[PDB]
Amino acid sequence: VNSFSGYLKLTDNVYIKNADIVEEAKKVKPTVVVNAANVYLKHGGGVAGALNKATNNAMQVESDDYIATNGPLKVGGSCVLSGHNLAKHCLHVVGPNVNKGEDIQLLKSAYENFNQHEVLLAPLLSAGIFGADPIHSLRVCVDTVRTNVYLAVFDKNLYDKLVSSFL
Ligand SMILES: OC[C@@H]1C[C@@H]2CCC[C@@H]2N1c1ncnc2[nH]ccc12
Repeated sequence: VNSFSGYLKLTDNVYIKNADIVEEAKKVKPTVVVNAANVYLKHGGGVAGALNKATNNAMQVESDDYIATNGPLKVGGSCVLSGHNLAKHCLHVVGPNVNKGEDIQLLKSAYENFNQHEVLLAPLLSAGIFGADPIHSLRVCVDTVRTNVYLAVFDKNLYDKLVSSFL
């Protein structure tokens, strides 16, 4: 039993809700919140910019130190950093950016990072400003993640479409 509320169950291990991941994180304070990061951990907009804003830029400060030490992430890769006032931890995951010419096959690799955590609050990777199809992304999530994932879908129209076409 966990403190997530109002989610639809999609499969044995995937749950979805029409919600802003930032608001879900503030309310639930989960163990792991996923960020839809880029390789530079430059949290400008979308999921990342909104999460970072909610941390009063502490996420960006921590991220800049991480990059100065370790260099950029790989597309498809991740790192675990603090969750600040939103969660215990933040799993920064880089999906491929199709508007950069990056291979959509790396989306499966991106979701594989979720399997290192028993329970996560997450967005749909590569959706939004990353340019990918959110229905394809939801299917990759369902077919890749085996741990318990609670998906927050920001756009109501998209949520309705994902749920109705899922079977
Ligand atoms: O797939 C990520 C979706 C696509 C949307 C268009 C751009 C970013 C948006 N995303 C969000 N998803 C969940 N919570 C969110 N809070 C703020 C943004 C946001």
